[PDB]
Amino acid sequence: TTTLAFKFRHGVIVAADSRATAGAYIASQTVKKVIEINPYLLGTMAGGAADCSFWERLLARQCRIYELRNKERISVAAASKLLANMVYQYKGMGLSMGTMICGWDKRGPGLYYVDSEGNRISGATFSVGSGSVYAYGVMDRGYSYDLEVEQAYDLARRAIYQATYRDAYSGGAVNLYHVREDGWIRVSSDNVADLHEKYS
Amino acid sequence: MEYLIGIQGPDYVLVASDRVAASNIVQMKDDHDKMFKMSEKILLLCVGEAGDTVQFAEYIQKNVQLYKMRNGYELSPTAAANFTRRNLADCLRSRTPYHVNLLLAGYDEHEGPALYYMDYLAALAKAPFAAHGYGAFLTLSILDRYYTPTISRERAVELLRKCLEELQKRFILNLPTFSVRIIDKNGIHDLDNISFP
Amino acid sequence: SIMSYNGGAVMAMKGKNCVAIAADRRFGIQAQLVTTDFQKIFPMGDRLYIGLAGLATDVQTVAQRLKFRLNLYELKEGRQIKPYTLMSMVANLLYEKRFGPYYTEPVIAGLDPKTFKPFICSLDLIGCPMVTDDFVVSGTCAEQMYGMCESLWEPNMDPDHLFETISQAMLNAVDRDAVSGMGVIVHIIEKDKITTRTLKARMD
Amino acid sequence: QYDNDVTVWSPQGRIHQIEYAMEAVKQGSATVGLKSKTHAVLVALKRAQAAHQKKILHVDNHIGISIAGLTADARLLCNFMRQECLDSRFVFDRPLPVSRLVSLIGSKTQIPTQRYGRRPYGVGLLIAGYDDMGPHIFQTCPSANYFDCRAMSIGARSQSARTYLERHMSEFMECNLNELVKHGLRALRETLPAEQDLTTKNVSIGIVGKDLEFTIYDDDDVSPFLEGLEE
Amino acid sequence: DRGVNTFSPEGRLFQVEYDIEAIKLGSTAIGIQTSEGVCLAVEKRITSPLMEPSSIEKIVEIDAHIGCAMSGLIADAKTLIDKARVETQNHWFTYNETMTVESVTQAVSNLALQFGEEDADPGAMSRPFGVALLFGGVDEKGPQLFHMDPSGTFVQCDARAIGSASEGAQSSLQELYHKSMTLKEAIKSSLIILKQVMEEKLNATNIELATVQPGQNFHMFTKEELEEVIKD
Amino acid sequence: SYDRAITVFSPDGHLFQVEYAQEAVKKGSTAVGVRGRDIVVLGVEKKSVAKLQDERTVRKICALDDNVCMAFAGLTADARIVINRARVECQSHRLTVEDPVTVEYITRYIASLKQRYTQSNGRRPFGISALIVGFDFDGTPRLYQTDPSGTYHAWKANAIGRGAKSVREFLEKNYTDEAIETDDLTIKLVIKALLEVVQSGGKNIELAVMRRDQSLKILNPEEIEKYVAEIEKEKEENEKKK
Amino acid sequence: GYSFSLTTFSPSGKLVQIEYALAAVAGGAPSVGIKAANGVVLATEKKQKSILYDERSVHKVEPITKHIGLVYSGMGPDYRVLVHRARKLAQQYYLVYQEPIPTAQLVQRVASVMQEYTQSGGVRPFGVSLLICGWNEGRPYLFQSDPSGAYFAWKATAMGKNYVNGKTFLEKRYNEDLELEDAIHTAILTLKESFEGQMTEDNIEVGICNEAGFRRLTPTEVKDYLAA
Amino acid sequence: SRRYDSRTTIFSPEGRLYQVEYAMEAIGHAGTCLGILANDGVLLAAERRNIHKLLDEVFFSEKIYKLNEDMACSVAGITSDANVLTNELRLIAQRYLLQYQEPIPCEQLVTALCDIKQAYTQFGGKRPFGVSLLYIGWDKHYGFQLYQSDPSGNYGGWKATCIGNNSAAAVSMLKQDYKEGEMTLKSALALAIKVLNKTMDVSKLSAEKVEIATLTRENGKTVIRVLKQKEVEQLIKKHEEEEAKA
Amino acid sequence: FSPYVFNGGTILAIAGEDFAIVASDTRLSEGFSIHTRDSPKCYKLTDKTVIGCSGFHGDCLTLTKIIEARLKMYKHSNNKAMTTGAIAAMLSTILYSRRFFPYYVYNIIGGLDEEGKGAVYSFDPVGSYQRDSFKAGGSASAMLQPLLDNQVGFKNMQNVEHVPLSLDRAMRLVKDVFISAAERDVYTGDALRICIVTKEGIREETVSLRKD
Repeated sequence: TTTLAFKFRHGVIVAADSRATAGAYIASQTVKKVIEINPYLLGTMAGGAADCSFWERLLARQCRIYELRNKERISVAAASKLLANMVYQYKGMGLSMGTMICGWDKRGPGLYYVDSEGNRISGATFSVGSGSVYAYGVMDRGYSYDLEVEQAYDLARRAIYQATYRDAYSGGAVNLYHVREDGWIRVSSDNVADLHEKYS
Repeated sequence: MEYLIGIQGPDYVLVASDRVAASNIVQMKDDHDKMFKMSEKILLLCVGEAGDTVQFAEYIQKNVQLYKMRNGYELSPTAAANFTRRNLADCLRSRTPYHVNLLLAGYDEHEGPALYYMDYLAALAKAPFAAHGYGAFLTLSILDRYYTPTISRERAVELLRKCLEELQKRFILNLPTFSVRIIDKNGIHDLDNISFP
Repeated sequence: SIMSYNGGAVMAMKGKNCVAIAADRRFGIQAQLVTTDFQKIFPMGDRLYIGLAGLATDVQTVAQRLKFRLNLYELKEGRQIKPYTLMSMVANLLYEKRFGPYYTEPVIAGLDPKTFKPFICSLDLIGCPMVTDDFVVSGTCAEQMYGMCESLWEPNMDPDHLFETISQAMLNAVDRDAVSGMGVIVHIIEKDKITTRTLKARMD
Repeated sequence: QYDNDVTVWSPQGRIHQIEYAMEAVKQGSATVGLKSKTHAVLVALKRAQAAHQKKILHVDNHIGISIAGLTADARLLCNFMRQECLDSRFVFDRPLPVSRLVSLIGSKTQIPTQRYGRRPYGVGLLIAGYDDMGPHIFQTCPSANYFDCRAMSIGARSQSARTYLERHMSEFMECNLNELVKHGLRALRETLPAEQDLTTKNVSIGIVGKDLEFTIYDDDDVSPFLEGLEE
Repeated sequence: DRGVNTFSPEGRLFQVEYDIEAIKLGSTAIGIQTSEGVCLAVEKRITSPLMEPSSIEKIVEIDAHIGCAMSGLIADAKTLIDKARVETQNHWFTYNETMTVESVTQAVSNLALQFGEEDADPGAMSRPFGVALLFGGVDEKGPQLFHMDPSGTFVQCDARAIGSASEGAQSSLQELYHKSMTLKEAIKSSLIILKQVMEEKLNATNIELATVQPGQNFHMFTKEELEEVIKD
Repeated sequence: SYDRAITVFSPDGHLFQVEYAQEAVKKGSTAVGVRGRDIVVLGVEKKSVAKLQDERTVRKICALDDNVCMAFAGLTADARIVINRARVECQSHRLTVEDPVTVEYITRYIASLKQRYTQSNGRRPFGISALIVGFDFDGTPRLYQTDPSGTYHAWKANAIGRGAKSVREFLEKNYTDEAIETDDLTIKLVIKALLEVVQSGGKNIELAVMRRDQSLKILNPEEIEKYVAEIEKEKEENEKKK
Repeated sequence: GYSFSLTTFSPSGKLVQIEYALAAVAGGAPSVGIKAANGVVLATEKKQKSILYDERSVHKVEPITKHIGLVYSGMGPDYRVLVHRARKLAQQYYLVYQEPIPTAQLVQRVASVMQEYTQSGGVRPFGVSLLICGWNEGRPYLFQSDPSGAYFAWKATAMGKNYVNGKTFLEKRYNEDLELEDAIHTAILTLKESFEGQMTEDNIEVGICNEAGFRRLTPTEVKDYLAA
Repeated sequence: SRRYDSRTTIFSPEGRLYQVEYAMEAIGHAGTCLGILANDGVLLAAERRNIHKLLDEVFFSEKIYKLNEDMACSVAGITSDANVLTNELRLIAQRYLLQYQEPIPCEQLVTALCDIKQAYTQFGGKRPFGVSLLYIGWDKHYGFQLYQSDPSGNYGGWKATCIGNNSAAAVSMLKQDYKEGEMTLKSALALAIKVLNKTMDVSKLSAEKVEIATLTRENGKTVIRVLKQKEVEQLIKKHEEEEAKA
Repeated sequence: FSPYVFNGGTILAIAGEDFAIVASDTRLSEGFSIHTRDSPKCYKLTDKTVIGCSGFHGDCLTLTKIIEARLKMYKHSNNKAMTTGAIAAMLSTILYSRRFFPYYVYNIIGGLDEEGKGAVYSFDPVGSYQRDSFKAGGSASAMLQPLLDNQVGFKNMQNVEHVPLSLDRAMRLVKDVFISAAERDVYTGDALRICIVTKEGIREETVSLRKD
């Protein structure tokens, strides 16, 4: 798995791969790793899929309950706080989870990283999975805050491609999302074999 | 990794820590903050495991702020420290034990400044200076060599810079920038972070 | 082990009409100093002292709970407590946790406020009291003080000889241990006064 | 006063609360059910007052019910029955019979008649089912007493239907399905104030047999059974 | 004295027959359905010219496709509404689809006659809720409206009024209904009914109005989206 | 345990315990609140001063948090309990969510607490009617109210306790935009209002004022007497006008 | 079980069930307790209403430990309860402190129980007021508890049927410097005024608290003393 | 199980509870108690009722108690119910010490009790406690402190108070003869001996139908001392002489 | 002791424009022996949805009973049959319920879409599902999955037409694939059962394989 996310002037961008393995046998190659929690939030899958789906569904339900009760969209900080305080009651059982919560609240964009151990932290560039190490190198050398939209897309795509080239437990297709002040949008879903020729 | 240090003067207190987070090969962050403000003139520096630090610190913070908004005055540091120690030793012998170390630098109007120490087993010593983490090995001696009870302010800052240079010279982990704060009769003050290019 | 995680040593002797108690004042974690002013001797009433050694957190916890119960006892009916009663109370307090216990080894020393008859006692990890007229020892340097107090002690001892006796033994017994030392504190009790002293020790 | 509680026998051995509950069944819309040699039928009235509530339910492929009391407490017994049948199918792999089910339902209802602060269920029930021994019609009252009858009806002014059935008793066991339907519908027709005739927006009918699993008919499928009336 | 689960010599519980008389003191509400959505209108019953009228919430949202109007005791209702919401979400959690209005009303009614002293009463429920609700929403089979009493006997309807003066107004609402009636005529009829039945006046502040027409979600009328129709 | 029905309906709905709890408020101590343009005022009064009492101890204006205040007009033992519960919840909310509370949140919390005790077994309803005030984010001063039944409405100038009827009748005819223009003006209104229920002048007043980021204030009798004399002079001038 | 109090405040502010219980000890087989320097004395009275009854089977003076005594005035059946409770609390105190329990603490705890049976769920107050003697650190102790939970440290008091006429008789005879030989005479003679018919030993029971342990006197001793 | 209950917690038709305002009617027939605070100490006086051939002076005292190193109480109601509130207060103070390792302020200790008897007016079904009290203590924040309490969880601080039989006449005669910040521990005892014989129904005091306690701070430590018969004899004699001066 | 077993029993599924297919072997084994040769692993829930399971047998049986008990509950409480997406969303939760003592079954569901199309859902023993077009879970997954992706997805084939699938072609493909995957795997053989879902209803077939 390789999932990355970063924020800049015109909001946040998320990217992920589409492979799943069971040992050394490729089960499927068309997985959805960018979860659509709500029309204003987004998630991410890494580790166990059942967990990273169940708990995020519960989170979405709680967000909707809050919106109904208080008549105001919830914030990213409180959402990540909820998600962290939910799985902390299952410390030392076998749960594996690594997640990114992204959004835009009254004080601007927001990106938080969460995991099953308990460390919840903000930031501006994040990447997790078995191929995060290869993607950090490409994301750093190329990152900038005063960037355009037509370029961050290519940046994330190239990072994911170069991560799949070396890592064996990651490959398949590349999914990319972009969040804005209004809501998020699905911009593209490419294939690695169709990108290899685009480059050399 | 981790590093906390505290120094006590005649009419002030000086605390410092590192600001870094990592997952076994890579540092995710470089602007962390290991400090917590329990009140206007009390500071808790916690460190240790992953998800226990924030839980414990926020529990303590809530209870102290509640005491304040309930009674009408604040809580003395010599009391907050024993409260922390009691709660931690109690939760040590249950299904959810916490694995953390902490300092509780503070200041008071009657007894003056204070500096304490804990070791995740609920000991609660007290000293005119103290430190945590592996780095403590390469910077405690220095204190014992150059420290005096009537140490002024800038001289304490210089001693701190000395210890940090020693760390960056003999220690393997990077730890390039630190957060430092001071406590005085008027309150808390934040100083320019000690950074090395 | 876990008992020696920090280190400690305490001793107590008996004389003619005055008793004594002594202890070391180091605090550290298994190889390292932190501070040299740690308190191990607590006053449980007047003419009655208690010293604990072992795990520091349990040291403090026991001290606090004992003060709780002792204050409630004193307030219920007004009488300064007797030493044997304190021995039994600590026994109960340590045996209530036979499973999941503490790790302290107490030592009690005091008089009787009706005849000023001296009394000293040593308990164990679970409350096995052992009253001795000679002396009592508790800590990690126990076999270095048994053989030291069995070679100097005598039946009747004046206060000054009692102070000169317990001090040499304690010092020359901790000078052969590495997880105990860095100061010595002595308390001598009398019929109408108490004298507290600190000695000159090596800081190596 | 021996009337305010359910744990106080009267000087003549009468628990007034159970009678006061029974008096709640003689106010609801009437319902009827009779037995044949092969099938079982149930009908109702659905007194609209301009919409009203339904009056028939489904328990399982071979058992159905008709209620004439408090609609809130009836759903409770319905759930009880559904769960009992699900359990019997999960464990033994066999459709639970009718006799044991009615016995269970009777025991479930006796407890609150014997302690403090409770009240008896104020609903009567008509049960229709089919098993190896043929069809079965059962009746249930607030008191934990269940009968086994060839024909019965409950509700207000249900005496006329009872008399009409006692007069037509020796005619079943050979009539066909539609003949049974006509007999039942013309028996129910007497529980009206001689000022209204049965229509499609009032009647609801359920039917069970050895070849069909308790089918219900709504207002739009009852018309086929209305032809053949008189004054 | 007497208990709470005690019957009368008529087959009628006592607390319920007594509570139903409470709704005869509350304000009035009207709910209507048609072939292309429903309509809910309610009254506020102001008392003083110093209360902020924007604080009176009598028409709430259960979900994007369900609504609710309430009369009687506005307090006892706050315990049921939440429940409904919860139920709905749990449905979407396990089945990834929307709950029916019949199901929602049934789940709410199941919580009406849960009260008595025998049980340990962890829920502490000691008496019935004095409220009368009026739901409404789109579903898999067209739009639906329902009515609920404090006894748990929900029944579907086509146009219903509840409240103090919901005795003669129901007649007028019984005359002015045809299956092919549209939404606008229904709204105007409900408004004129409330005018004739209300005492003080008919302003765009003393009313709340809502619709659940298909295609769209629950909607509340603004202060400006109202007066444009009162000019009759 | 105790599982018995304390509050129950009646032949007219008419929950009796609440109708009775509402009578204590009719004899407690008057209180007044006002929501000005950039200030909020609380003028609790009806104090029975004995000259041998520490004014600190019995106050009746309390802070639940730096944003919110409160006043009450009934039994004190229960008010203390309510205020403690509310402080607890304010802190828990500031914990889970990383931002302070809003007036409506804590008001709804208190209302749910009040209503739970009109339905639970073995519990007796509260006997207080509070008067909350606060400063939400982006300013927006807010004044609310509550009853022992569980209701709550947002008011502009409401009064509780004994004599609140006359206070409301006097206030509904004096609160105007042209009358509320400055901080010094909002307060005079409260003093003029309390002068009616007042018994022997300005000897029983515990005025306060909440402004943007002061977090509280209480006035000393000096300015109270100054304002009283100013009101007397204004009354003399108006009488000369008539 | 019922959960609500049956003892409640009256309009005048007084608990009435306590008074109604205090009216029971009025008929309670008069008892007597006297204090001296070398010990304390307790003496009851028996009302065997037949020769068919037995004598060496029923005992009113029951010990608590080796140094504390007991006697009552009122309902017998409600006295063994307190006896058992006290014998339990004494052993608890011993097991904890490894030392016999003093007297005052025992009276405190017993009264705490007698009061806890005053506003609990579905019970009534007891119908007895105890009298308990003891010896501690070289000094006697006499105490008297009530059904309300209040205990006083009395000195030659009396209670029962003719106490108003037994305490005035006991006031004009207490010299305060007596030995443990004539205090017994005084005890006997006091209740001798409240006795109908011929007196004997089988109609009397006695116990003493000297510096050797609480003891009960056999019929031989009572007979020897009954001889003036 | 419903025709034997009084429900014990019910709002009367006028908004008032009955059991509480009844217990307050018996409180007014108990041992007169009085409390004064002076710039250099705090004094607490009380009146006794038992005069017989009793074993007096067996304990520290009959009406005064202790709660910690720096507090005391003077309960003036039913004794049986009061013997448990002292235990509760001691438990509270010891728990506070165990947790914060510092002496407990007095206001906290008063509130934690006024909350224990509030539940007895709302939940349960039990009759409430029927005792009013008078706490004296010293803390480092406000110094000397005297506080009051009432059967329904209601408390308030004062400068000088009296409760029990004839407390109103005392409170009246006391609000005139009390100078603000112009008082000491030498004249406070005099005013106490004055009001006590101006209020008590006996012709005069014999120093045996009275009791007094003083709390002061002497060389850091805090002293709570009761006066011997000789001291009170000298005090009453000096009062007699002062009155003779008129 | 060990509370699990291995029985084998590969499963296969396919979806089409207006039809769905579910195929299974017919045999039960334990170690190196054979218990029986008539034990199908395909079951019918409603008139437009079938399901197959493989792995530990007791868990399979009890899970089928559970599903059948809950469909009736839904029908009773909502007065309507349950769709395919709903059954999948319910199965995810039923599985995750036992996250710390899991089942050991690899489920597959086939049926008709809401309107008229064909739908397939592949699951895991923990409850992670996703909609797919063709899946061959079971023991012989590695033997069939690499084949169905060439003749049905046309991977690694250039200048090839799409020529959408049909009914008889898919049936014959399934037959040939299972006839070939029996000479290499030892847990599979002795018969083959096919269940087909179409606009009309549910039809069944039967074929014979070699007996080892």
